[PDB]
Amino acid sequence: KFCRFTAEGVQEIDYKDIATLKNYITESGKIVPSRITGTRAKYQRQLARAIKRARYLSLLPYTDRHQ
Amino acid sequence: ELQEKLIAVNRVSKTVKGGRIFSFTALTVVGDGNGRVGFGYGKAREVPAAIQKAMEKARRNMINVALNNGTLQHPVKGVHTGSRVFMQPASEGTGIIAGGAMRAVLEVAGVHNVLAKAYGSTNPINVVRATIDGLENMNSPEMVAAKRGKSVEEIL
Amino acid sequence: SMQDPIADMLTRIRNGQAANKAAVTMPSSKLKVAIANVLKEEGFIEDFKVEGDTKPELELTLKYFQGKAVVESIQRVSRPGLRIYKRKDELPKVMAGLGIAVVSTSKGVMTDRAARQAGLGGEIICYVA
Amino acid sequence: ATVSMRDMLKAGVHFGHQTRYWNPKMKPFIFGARNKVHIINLEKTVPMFNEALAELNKIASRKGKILFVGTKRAASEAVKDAALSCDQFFVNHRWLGGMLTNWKTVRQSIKRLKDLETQSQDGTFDKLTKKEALMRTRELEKLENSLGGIKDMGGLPDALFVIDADHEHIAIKEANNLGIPVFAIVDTNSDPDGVDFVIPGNDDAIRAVTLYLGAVAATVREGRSQ
Amino acid sequence: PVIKVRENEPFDVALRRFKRSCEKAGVLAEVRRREFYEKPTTERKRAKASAVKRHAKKLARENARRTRLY
Amino acid sequence: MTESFAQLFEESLKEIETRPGSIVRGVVVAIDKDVVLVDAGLKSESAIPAEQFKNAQGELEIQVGDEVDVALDAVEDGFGETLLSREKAKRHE
Amino acid sequence: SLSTEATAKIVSEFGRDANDTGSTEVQVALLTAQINHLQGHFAEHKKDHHSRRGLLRMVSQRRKLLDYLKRKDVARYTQLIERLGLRR
RNA sequence: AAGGAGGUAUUCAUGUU
RNA sequence: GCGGCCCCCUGGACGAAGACUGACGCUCAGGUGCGAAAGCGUGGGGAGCAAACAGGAUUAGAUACCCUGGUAGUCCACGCCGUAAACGAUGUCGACUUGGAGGUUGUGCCCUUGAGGCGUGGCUUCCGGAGCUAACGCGUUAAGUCGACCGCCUGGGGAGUAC
Ligand SMILES: [Mg+2]
Ligand SMILES: [Mg+2]
Ligand SMILES: [Mg+2]
Ligand SMILES: [Mg+2]
Ligand SMILES: [Mg+2]
Ligand SMILES: [Mg+2]
Ligand SMILES: [Mg+2]
Ligand SMILES: [Mg+2]
Ligand SMILES: [Mg+2]
Ligand SMILES: [Mg+2]
Ligand SMILES: [Mg+2]
Ligand SMILES: [Mg+2]
Repeated sequence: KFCRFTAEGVQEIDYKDIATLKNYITESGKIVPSRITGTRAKYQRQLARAIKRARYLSLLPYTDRHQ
Repeated sequence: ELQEKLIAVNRVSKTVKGGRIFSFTALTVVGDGNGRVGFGYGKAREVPAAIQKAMEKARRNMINVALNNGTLQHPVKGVHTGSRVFMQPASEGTGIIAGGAMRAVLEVAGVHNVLAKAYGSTNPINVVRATIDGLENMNSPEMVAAKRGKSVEEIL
Repeated sequence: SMQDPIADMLTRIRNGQAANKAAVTMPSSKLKVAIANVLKEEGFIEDFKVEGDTKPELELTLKYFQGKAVVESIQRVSRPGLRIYKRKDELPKVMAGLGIAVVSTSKGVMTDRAARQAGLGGEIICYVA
Repeated sequence: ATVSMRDMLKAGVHFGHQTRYWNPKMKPFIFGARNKVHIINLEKTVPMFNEALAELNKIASRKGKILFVGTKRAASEAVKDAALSCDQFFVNHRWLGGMLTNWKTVRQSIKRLKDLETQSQDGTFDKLTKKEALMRTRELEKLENSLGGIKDMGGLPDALFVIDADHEHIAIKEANNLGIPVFAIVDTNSDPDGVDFVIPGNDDAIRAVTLYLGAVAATVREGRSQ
Repeated sequence: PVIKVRENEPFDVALRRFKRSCEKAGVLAEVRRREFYEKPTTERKRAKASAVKRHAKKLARENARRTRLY
Repeated sequence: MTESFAQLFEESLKEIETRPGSIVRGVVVAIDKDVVLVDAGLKSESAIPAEQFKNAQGELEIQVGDEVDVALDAVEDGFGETLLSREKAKRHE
Repeated sequence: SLSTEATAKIVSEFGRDANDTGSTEVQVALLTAQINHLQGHFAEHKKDHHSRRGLLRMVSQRRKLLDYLKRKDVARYTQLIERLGLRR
């Protein structure tokens, strides 16, 4: 599966990059499991935080149906 | 020349679909009265068949004990499952002052003088195993000196 | 906390013999070296040495005769929680004399046999068989 | 007769199993690890092999029966050829639990095989129906695969040469029970406790087993020449 | 799971896509889990039991490849 | 004098290369119906399925002594048997 | 906790060079500063039992250090508990 | 709901979709 | 026991290299503090859920299970309470004794050739060897081998009850 953050040296995932985060949410808008994406556990936690911060700022939708 | 002794015969049961199947177990000890002793445990549907199986099994799987003039070399301790067994060399004339199973095994192994005392479960099967284990884990001055690289007089 | 370095040294010997190690090592002290010398002269260990200037390490090379370890049992007798002293008449006989009782007399640490001949009592460090 | 490091190394005796399967008791004979595979220290193999050869020679000179035990697919035919060509006995199919410790019952089966075999030569399997000539023939085939190498042994052997101490643990244990020394080629994943003459080395390559067997067969042959 | 009807796509084909989309979002499993309250102890017990048996079956399988059944 | 196993193995190791993914010369030791036993100088003689050699023409184009080339999978694989493969070497070149 | 600059000042005051951080006087002084600081926190946060457990460790450690110092050199101990304004 | 296949499961360009 | 995100105040753990103090340690009766849920007091708040309760069914009966409601309570603030299968049914501290597969969090090195290779720490799950275990098991995170100190046990019921 191979983590795409360990191989890029990324320190913090960043919630302002709405291209990487879109790859890590599903169509409904929920966060995809690390078991599927092959992300490491450390970057998974960072990634989940970034997605939640983006949702608050309405860069990402919470769900597919409130819009 | 091997003296033999049956210590215990005990009826067990299996409780098959039709009812209870009773069979017999025999505990025996054989020894040459000069430092070799073995025990045998045999099961069968009849008492003679059981004792026979036990005697044959006991004649095999015998071991050798380093006996000192009909007495022990030094105080020994034997332990098997829930049976502890203390044995001590005594002076000629005392006799074999031992318990129930220990009496048979010591008599047949050629110990004529000993002070023995069983601590713990006095189940004959485990008692026999513990006393034989104690007699086997007992060393003489010759082997102790050889192990330590000394002479017997050096060890005294 | 470590509160009985003598028992620790006996424990290392016991565990090393049970695990068939060639030699065991421990931090050194003069009491440990004295006990080690008695063991070596009684033939329970093959050799000992001390290496190190500021933090000496005492190394003992263990002995096996027929595959089996030479020291059959070794137990601390006097311990910090309960000290044992014996008068010259009351010295023990480990294994009817076939073992040694390391006794720390006023003339140094020696075996029970040596102290009994020298007419001394003292503290009983350990039993060795 | 005599082997050397180059011959052992050409046949692949130094190779062992992979590290995660080893036996800590087998550590002394381990040289190193290369690409997650243990390497067997031939400096230990050579003197041990020569010492085992000397003991095997002494037994052969005293007219001791040698039982060649090897049952893996990589050493079945190898062990059969070595024991035929050294005038000794072998087992190269599934070892029967109790071959040695239950020799009395196993011996009755030996007698059955001999009678069945002589009957086949005589022609007894003609009077009976065709089915009774295939059943008995099938019985003879099975008895040959199992006890065809020890039908003439006639007693408990004096030594076992087991190719795989791991695979043939039952045979080694019966030997230890009875009193029979064991000479065993022991890999890195095996237990050398029940073996009396350990010979570290790869036991899965056909080249290596042929190496060991040729040397052992020559030693026994020369010891019986005497 | 919001499925838009594609061009020329028959109804059966679109319906299969929609059913699989819902099964991928796991809606029905979620609803069945929220029908009734379960104590946190019950939830933890069930989670731990599934892990234990899943691990045991993986280990059992990975050892079944070792031996032959005939 | 003896070239101790250290130096001897130090030569051998660079003489036969054990990389999980490198093709090596392999001599067929035995032809069999559905399997082919090759030896590359390793822990064991691999049993390759024969259909990599009974070619698309249905011809067992090789026999004993043919220095074929095969892909090394593992010098030991679970059961002490080196794993080789011919169509892998085929596909690489 | 205690800032980098605050620790540096205290080490200079109570240690006999900038590199003397392990002295009993310096350790007691650092512990005392942090203990005094946390009083305001626990005045506003009476329900912070977890942080208060950390504080009790500090108080306990200061007593052990002062006991050692009193038994080891009484004059330094009197001088220290006078500067730091500590009873007993 | 029933069966089959693959795994302890994915790398499998993106794009298209 | 702790689960959205953000801020403020704050506790502990670990790693790297180095400097400093110089036995300052371990355990701990009594004592002190923390301590699920239910409950209690005072005042809030009350969507959902829900003892008690009310009704409807089921049943030979049904003071239950099932259904429709529904109060205290569950939430907050401040005080009580001090207890649980508060369990790893395994007291704390230290030392020693074969291995394997993982997780998680640091760090060093090598060619990072591209998620690689090679080491070294902390915590953690599962197998397991010797040894221990009535046995089950346990096993370097012991229930092996040892030492320090504290807590407890002495047939079952009466009874964790009476006074
Ligand atoms: Mg009793
Ligand atoms: Mg108390
Ligand atoms: Mg409450
Ligand atoms: Mg209230
Ligand atoms: Mg109220
Ligand atoms: Mg209701
Ligand atoms: Mg209680
Ligand atoms: Mg709990
Ligand atoms: Mg629990
Ligand atoms: Mg309790
Ligand atoms: Mg286990
Ligand atoms: Mg009461």
